[PDB]
Amino acid sequence: EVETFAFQAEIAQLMSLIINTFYSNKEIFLRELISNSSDALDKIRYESLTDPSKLDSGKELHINLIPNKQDRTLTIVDTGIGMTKADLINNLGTIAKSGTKAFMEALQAGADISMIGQFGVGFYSAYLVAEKVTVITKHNDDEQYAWESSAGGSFTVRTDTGEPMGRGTKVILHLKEDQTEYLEERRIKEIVKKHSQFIGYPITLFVE
Ligand SMILES: CCCCn1c(Cc2ccc3c(c2)OCO3)nc2c(N)nc(F)nc21
Repeated sequence: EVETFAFQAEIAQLMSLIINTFYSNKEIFLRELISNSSDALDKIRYESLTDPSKLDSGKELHINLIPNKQDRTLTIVDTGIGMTKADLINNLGTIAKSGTKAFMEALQAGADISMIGQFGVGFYSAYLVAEKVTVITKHNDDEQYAWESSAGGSFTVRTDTGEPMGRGTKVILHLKEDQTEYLEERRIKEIVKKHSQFIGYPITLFVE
């Protein structure tokens, strides 16, 4: 059974802004998702220093980027702390609300979209290149869950009966028809070299 939630109005407004505004530098969506993955891996690495059983769901700390041109998808896979249902439904919405006012306020005054990360809300950049995102995530104290959003001001959560994932988050970007460049290898590599070269954890770019 699928549950359907409305986004806070502010969120739904920022998703509309990112989907409507004309801005060509779409490629920063990647370094936002990787930086998010980086923060998540850093959390589980810290938590584990005082409670070693934390990495029973998996010791390896890495990011994968996985492009599939048959599915039209780019997947940003991490083995970080993951996300609870509470996070999905309630708390990321709660954290983001302040983030969105600030960003929005900075944008007249002439800051830009590439600066979204500075405000705690770069997840939403995905919607620069993805017509839907699906997020698969598993945190230790909790089940694995599938959140999905085509914007539209609603998002779903379900329990995921899919391939169990141990601990972490998969960001499945279902790309817009004209965004397929983000499935080439030479594309993904340049962007990672440019904006993500110093991430303290291995990033393996899969080929097809
Ligand atoms: C806002 C920072 C925390 C949430 N978060 C984010 C940003 C984010 C914000 C809002 C989101 C979302 C993801 O999926 C659904 O809605 N990425 C994460 C990740 N890879 N791993 C963990 F452990 N947490 C993540």
